[PDB]
Amino acid sequence: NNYDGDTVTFSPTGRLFQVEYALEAIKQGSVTVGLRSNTHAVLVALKRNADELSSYQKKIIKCDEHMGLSLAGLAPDARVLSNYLRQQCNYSSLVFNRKLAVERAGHLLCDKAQKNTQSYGGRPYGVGLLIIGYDKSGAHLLEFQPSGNVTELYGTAIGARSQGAKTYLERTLDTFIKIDGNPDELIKAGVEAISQSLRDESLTVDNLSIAIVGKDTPFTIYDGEAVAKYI
Amino acid sequence: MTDRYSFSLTTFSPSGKLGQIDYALTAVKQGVTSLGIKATNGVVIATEKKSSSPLAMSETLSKVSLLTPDIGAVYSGMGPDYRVLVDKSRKVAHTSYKRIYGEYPPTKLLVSEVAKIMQEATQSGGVRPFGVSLLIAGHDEFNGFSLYQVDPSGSYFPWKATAIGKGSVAAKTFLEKRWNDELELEDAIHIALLTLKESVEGEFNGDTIELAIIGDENPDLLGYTGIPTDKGPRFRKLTSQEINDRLEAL
Amino acid sequence: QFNPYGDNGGTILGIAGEDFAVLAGDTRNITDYSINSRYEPKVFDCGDNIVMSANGFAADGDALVKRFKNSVKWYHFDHNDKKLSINSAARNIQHLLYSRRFFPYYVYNII
Amino acid sequence: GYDRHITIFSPEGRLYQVEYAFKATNQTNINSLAVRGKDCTVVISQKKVPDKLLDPTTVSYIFCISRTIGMVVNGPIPDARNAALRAKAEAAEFRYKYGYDMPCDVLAKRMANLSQIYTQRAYMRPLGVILTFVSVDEELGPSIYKTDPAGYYVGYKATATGPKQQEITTNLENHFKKSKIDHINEESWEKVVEFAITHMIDALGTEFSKNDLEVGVATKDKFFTLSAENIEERLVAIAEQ
Amino acid sequence: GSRRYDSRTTIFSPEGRLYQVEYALESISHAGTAIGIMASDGIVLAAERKVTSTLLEQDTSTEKLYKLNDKIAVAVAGLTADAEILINTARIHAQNYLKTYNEDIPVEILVRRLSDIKQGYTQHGGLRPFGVSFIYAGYDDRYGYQLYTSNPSGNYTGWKAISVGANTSAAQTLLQMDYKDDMKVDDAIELALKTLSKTTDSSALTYDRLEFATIRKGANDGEVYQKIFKPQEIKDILVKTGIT
Amino acid sequence: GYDRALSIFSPDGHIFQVEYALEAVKRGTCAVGVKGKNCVVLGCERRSTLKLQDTRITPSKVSKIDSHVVLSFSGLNADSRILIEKARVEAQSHRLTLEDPVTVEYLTRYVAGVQQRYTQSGGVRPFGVSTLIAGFDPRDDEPKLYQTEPSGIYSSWSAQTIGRNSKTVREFLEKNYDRKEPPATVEECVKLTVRSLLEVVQTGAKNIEITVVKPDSDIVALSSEEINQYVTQIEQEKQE
Amino acid sequence: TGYDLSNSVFSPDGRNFQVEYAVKAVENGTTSIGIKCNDGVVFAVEKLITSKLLVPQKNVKIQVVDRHIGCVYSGLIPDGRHLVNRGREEAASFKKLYKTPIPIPAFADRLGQYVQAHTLYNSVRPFGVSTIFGGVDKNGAHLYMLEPSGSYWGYKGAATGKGRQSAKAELEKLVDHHPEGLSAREAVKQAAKIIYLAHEDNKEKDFELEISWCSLSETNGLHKFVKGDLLQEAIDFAQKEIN
Amino acid sequence: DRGVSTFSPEGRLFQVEYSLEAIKLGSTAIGIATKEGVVLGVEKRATSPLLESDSIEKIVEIDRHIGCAMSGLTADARSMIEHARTAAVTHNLYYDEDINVESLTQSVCDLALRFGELMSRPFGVALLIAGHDADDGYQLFHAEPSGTFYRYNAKAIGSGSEGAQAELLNEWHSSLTLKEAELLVLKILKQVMEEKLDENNAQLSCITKQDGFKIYDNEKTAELIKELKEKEAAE
Amino acid sequence: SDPSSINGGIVVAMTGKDCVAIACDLRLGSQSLGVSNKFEKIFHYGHVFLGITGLATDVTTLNEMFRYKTNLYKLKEERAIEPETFTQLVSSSLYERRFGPYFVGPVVAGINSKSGKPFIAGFDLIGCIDEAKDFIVSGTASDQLFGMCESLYEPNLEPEDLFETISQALLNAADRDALSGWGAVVYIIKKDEVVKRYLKMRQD
Ligand SMILES: [Cl-]
Ligand SMILES: [Mg+2]
Ligand SMILES: [Mg+2]
Ligand SMILES: [Mg+2]
Ligand SMILES: [Mg+2]
Repeated sequence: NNYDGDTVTFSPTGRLFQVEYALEAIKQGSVTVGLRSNTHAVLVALKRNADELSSYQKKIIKCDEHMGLSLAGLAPDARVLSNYLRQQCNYSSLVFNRKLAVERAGHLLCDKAQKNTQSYGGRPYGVGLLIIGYDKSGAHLLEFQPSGNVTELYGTAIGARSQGAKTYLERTLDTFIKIDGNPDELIKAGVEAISQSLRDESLTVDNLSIAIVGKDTPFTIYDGEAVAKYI
Repeated sequence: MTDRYSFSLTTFSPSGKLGQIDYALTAVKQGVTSLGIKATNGVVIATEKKSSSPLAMSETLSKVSLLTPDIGAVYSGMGPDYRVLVDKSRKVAHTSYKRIYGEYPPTKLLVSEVAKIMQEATQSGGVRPFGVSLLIAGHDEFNGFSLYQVDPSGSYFPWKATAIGKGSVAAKTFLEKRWNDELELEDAIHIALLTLKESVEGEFNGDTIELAIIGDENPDLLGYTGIPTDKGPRFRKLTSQEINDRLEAL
Repeated sequence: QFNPYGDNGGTILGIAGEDFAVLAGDTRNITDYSINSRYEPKVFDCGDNIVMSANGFAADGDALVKRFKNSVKWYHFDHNDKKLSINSAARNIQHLLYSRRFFPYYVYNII
Repeated sequence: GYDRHITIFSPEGRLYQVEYAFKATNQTNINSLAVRGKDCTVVISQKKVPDKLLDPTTVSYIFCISRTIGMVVNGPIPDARNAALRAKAEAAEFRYKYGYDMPCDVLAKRMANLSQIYTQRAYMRPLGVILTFVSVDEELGPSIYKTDPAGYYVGYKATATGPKQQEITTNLENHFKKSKIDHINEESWEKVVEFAITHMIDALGTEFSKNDLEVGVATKDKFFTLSAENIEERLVAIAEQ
Repeated sequence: GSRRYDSRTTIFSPEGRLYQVEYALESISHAGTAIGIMASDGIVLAAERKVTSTLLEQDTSTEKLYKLNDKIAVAVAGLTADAEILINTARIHAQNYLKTYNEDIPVEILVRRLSDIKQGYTQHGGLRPFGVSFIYAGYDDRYGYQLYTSNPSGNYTGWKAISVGANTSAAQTLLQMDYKDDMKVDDAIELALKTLSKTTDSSALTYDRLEFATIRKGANDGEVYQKIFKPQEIKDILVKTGIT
Repeated sequence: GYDRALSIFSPDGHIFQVEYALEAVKRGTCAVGVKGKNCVVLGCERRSTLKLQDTRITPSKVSKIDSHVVLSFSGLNADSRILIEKARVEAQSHRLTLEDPVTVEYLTRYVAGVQQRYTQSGGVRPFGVSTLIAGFDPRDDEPKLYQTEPSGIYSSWSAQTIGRNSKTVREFLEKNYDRKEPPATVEECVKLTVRSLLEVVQTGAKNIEITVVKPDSDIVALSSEEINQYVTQIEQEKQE
Repeated sequence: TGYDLSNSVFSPDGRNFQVEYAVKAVENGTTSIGIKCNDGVVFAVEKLITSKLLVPQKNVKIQVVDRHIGCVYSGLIPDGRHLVNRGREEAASFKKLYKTPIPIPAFADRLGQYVQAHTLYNSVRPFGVSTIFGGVDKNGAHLYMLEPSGSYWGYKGAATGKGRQSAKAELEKLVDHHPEGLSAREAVKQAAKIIYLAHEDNKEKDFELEISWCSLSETNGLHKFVKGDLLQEAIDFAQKEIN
Repeated sequence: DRGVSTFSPEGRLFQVEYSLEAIKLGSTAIGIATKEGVVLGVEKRATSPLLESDSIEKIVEIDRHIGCAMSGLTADARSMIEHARTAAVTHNLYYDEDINVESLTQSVCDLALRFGELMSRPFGVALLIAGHDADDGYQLFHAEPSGTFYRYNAKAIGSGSEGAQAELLNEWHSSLTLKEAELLVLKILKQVMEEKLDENNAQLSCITKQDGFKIYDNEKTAELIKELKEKEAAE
Repeated sequence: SDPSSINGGIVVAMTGKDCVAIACDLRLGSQSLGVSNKFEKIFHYGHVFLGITGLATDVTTLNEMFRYKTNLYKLKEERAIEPETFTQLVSSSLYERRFGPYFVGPVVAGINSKSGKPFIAGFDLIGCIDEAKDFIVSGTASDQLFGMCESLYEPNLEPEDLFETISQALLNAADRDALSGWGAVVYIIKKDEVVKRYLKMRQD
């Protein structure tokens, strides 16, 4: 009300409204799902178009051979944060000959987003990210909020109508975690999960976007007729 | 962090008034009375030592300050603002003059430098004006004795005699009747003490009054002998006893 | 006085065929009259069907190759996984080398 | 009404942010007192540990700025420590640059000038503290100099600070009106501390245990604080006469 | 943050005016009247000190008329402290030009730059403008005798006769009436004082309430002399013209 | 440094500071530009509220940027000096680096770019100035006339006016200026420029300034008497 | 009014309302505690299980500074991480220059000054965390708690977050019933109990217990997490006490 | 007042949304992508008949294989075009090749959100970036001041955009020829324009693999207008 | 190579009874080559006279600099600068270039307008003041000038006698120096009149 003019101002109840408004931009964004087993980690994203003549906005970005994310909200902010991750992953390789741990990647994103919430002039990031990766401690899935909060999960979903997919994964928890050494079945579970967030529209060939990473699987994105198999 | 107040805090209002300067002058009005009188062979500056507590040692707080050996200063308004101005005035006398010309600046030019500092606080970013009016008395070879007033705006005027602060309107009237161009220094000190008594409520003695002069050279206060051309400072602060002696012949 | 350069010896050879290309190089690494290693790889697979070798001062050679491999990585990120052609790689390498015109990479490079 | 938010003049020629900083001074609800002996300067302050979970040894508003200078603060602890750290840095820098120990009054002036800047520059807020510096100066002898948020400072024969400063001030005023001297005519610092505690008891009207007080003593070439057991010995001597 | 307290000194009004420049001009309209009159054989600068006191030391006082170099002088109307900042810049400037080209600075070039400095404060920096209006009186070998004025907007114009400060409307009418092109310095001196005497808010125009100056080729042979009038000399010229 | 964003968008998609800068131009004295077959003429209004002025030394309204290009303006006078100085520096910088004088189109593009930069830079306000830039390119006999404005947009004109009562003189030019057959001579071009100003000016005495620019750096300013002869001939034909 | 709209502005009370609003964010957060024992310190924290999808034992909240200091906080988690990053820089520069690891009181002031600095300007926001921290140095064990205002004191026991009152009451009992002191292994057990008892204020969602400790005897004066059997032993002790 | 980079309660940047309103006031620009090339056309919209319309430059070359049309505050586009041209040529310097249309568009859109308290406000102009490369063929992009860019088969921006976009919805198909696309842009421009469409107040352009980016002459466009009138009168 | 001896030249100043004299040669050269016989090395700022020897570009530069500074001094102080004060200004200005100095040998000469006391002073290239009662010398024939001045000079000389002494000191020193000569000028200075005389000397 009077305390939402900038990010440097707490409200009387201890809330940061500019951060909460940035969080709102994520809810307006298209749905995306993340889930993993012990061997693989999968991202599934519902891409959005402007109209029938337009293309479907890309949701998934590759950060390294072993790591990448999906976005929901302001796409340019995802480009900035993913570029930062690319540089950090790359610094780890060039200097330490070491693949960046997914947990440490989350800690870096948290700290980058936080600086924007405590300083005058700047603004919070207006995007939510789902980071997947495979490192020395196996498969990982992270959820990033622009408040700074980063959370390691078995599965999750963000964006519009994401509560439906999140409930499904909460039921299926015991099943999909056991899908080891079977990438196609793990993707099936992800496609079935994101389907719980759909209304009116359904998953078409240029609508669906899938990405996977695992034990002997580099981070690869599937679009177009490559995902027709899963429709 | 960073100082993000890079804009002026003093601005023109629709009527053409610079509000912060006017308000600074109001702060000067509330301040304790101080005055200055110019004689033929000297200048006198005086003020009341308004002690905040009787436990406080009022000798440690100096309202009248030496700027150069031949220039002194007194104020009315906010004391802390005055203290920092004296520190800057002393330094600028060296950096912008003595280190260049090998001699102390004349009164008018030191006043000009102090005025510049106060003007900048009236236009620069993220600052308020100084809440003081200064009276600067001094002597130099080519201009002789002089007395200047400096206001929060940075404007300065030369005076034969004047007063600033609490009872300045009454004090200036009193000085107009008594002042003439044939006054000796002792006569000016006498008039200064008479004028100052009217604005003081409580005790009126050498311990509650601060008074200094710009007069003859004081070789006894120089600290060394051997150089004929160096004859000592013309600025001298009168002692508590020296004031009381002149209060008996009052 | 500190000499920032050195000579690690070695020799490299590139021959182009009609539908193939070879890049050969000995595996010996030396300083003065001493042998450091009898097997220290000098020719590298840099990605996109490009092989590279920077011969002369090994520390500068390793740095250049490391930077070019990095340049290939970022070419994929920035241009939609497009394949870096050999002629484009050559031009990119020129700019890597000339960026130290006044403190050169002491290497002779072949791709 | 933004003239009350930053340090600019109000129409009355007042700085409200400076006045409100003076009010923050009493937020701790602690009273301090400082007096001068022949060879020493004593400072005492009330100590209040309300929570049982607190480590009482770490609860303190008296600081050792240098070997010779001690400082007691009236105000919130964060601002108090801010001022303390700065004073320590200034005292150390002074010695390095000018080759002798920083005098108590010179440090007070320096800290007062820093406080003045906060009353003039808009981006910096005043510290809500009153700083009482004490030492036995090698030139001026026993010394008490006090600084406030306005940038004002002055030397003192004795002084008091806190919510009940006036009651303590008048009590001290009346004593020096009798003795007609600028100090406590006493040889040992132990008896000067006893004087300080006694006159605080009389002024405030409260009895003190060993854990209710906090004492700082300045002698030639060193300033030190008393332990609880040192204060207990002091309280015993007062009760036995 | 700090944005809350920013007055925004360098913005347009909906009508396309600069708020602070207009308000600075309002300030200047309360300042003591200053008049400049250009003749064929010289220039006159006359100005009124504001409600003085008997205890003011007049002979060592200077609030209106300032010397920029040997050939150029200025009359001030507005904040004196602001004017002195600009005056010192202008002085340094005339010396920079002299050091570079080994010739005295042309009047217009000096005026243009002070006016450019004033302009800068209206377009960038977020600072208040200088509450000062100048009348420049000067001579050079290109255009001869010249009168200019500048105001807080940073705009400057040339004049045969001009007034700034208080009662300029009334003063400009009186000057426009009695001024002629073939006029001489002695006549211009009389016009300047007569105009002040009629436009003044004071009861009577006296020597102690005036600052006066001339720039004359009335110097021995082809050269120019600046005369800042002393209190006694202002008293004499008031009697000569028949005002006191 | 002062970084405040003064020129910003409003809910209806307007930048008010840029639009208020146009209001300053509307207040400014009228300026007109007309290009003939082999010349361009720049006319300017001088408000007669200011008499006792020294016309020798008063800043002229038309400014030479180089020997072959001129610039007139309407709006804030002080602001115009900054643009003119920058334009003059760029003109010499272009000669110094490329060994050719600027084209009229290039110089206009530079000035317009400066104006635009001041509409999306922190801590600065837009120039309250619109300019008419005229001249002939090096080794070219085609007349050039461009206009700029605070927003930074620029365009070429057969004839154009800016400043106060520009709406009226533009109305006059739209019906009187023929594109198929423009003013063939200098006389016809000047006459049409004076006629257009006489719709607005008031008196045809010292209120009208005229500057003729011809090919190959041939620029001259007309005097009071020369202009007064045009004013005389126009009104004598009008009495019919 | 308007005094609460900008940081570093004194109200007519002499208060900084923005700092007081930051405290509300701390009070909104999960419960965290600290217990000072005979030769060290124990830290414990309540981690709310928002969903089954949270991976157990992965989202670690307690942070180490240097090798001998432990830090835990309640409120805005990112603000706490920022504060610890600074703490690590402060600890690194101290050790770089002075060789010895940073003493706890020295470290406490480094954070205190930094947090206090964020109450001096309107261009920055105060920290939305209360931080409990401490460890073992040359002078023994130290426990501290640091508020948004920059205020900090030494503690025998400390608690902050939504269940701070419940925790404080439990800590006060331990201080009374153990004047001679509490052992390190006892403190771990008690820490578990107090978090479980403090969970009644966040009883809607179930939670995960996380404990760490520094002890001269048990951990050689180094900060370590309580894991495996010792953690389960503490959970069993805690579960037995609530029933 | 309020921050320049402030979010609204709905989760949108106020300034970005306000700049979109300025673009709606701009003159119409239309782009149509085919397998034979991409066509770009604009409404010139001269404010007066004395304004020489050929100086109105709302269609612009970025490289030989990339063109650009603009709508909104056209003065803001100049620095974007300058950056685009520099990016295109710089990539040719570093990599000895033409730059991808998508990569060029991405480079332009990176400037968009570089505003705060960098430039003081977002751009008040939208761009239609059309081009060709070997990888993805003929492409048409719509670059906004939000930093977002969408690829389009056909797109209209400016004052008559939603009316034109609905028309492009029905008319576009994957087998359109270049000549058909030229007439289609002229048809839709004529429909949404206030004044009557002719060769002087409207401008066509295209980008082909063979000839590259070309702005059409007024004589060439005039014939396409005359060809349009006859084919509409044919039924 | 040596900057102080590329252009050549000399300056000498003397005190007398209620008067001072300052003189200089007129040569400007490029080592062996004589370029100008009209390069005067003595300047004045009001009633204070300054002679400068050494590198000609620095001589010209310093003159323009002290003209600059003295004109501002006068505007602010409302009076002409005095020799004692000017001497300090010269020293200040030279020492501010301590590690990139002007290659010059300045000489101040003048009479205090208030006290009436004759004053001369010399400096090294970086500001060290040599305030002498008798005479000051500077230039490429400084050794020669020291010999002539030290033997010919006697105190309390009258203006017309002082003229002959300083002229003979200059002329005979210049004729034993390859890099000095080609004309000479002598200024005779009194409290309110100054005479300038060009001397006739050999032109080789
Ligand atoms: Cl200080
Ligand atoms: Mg001031
Ligand atoms: Mg402040
Ligand atoms: Mg010779
Ligand atoms: Mg010879």
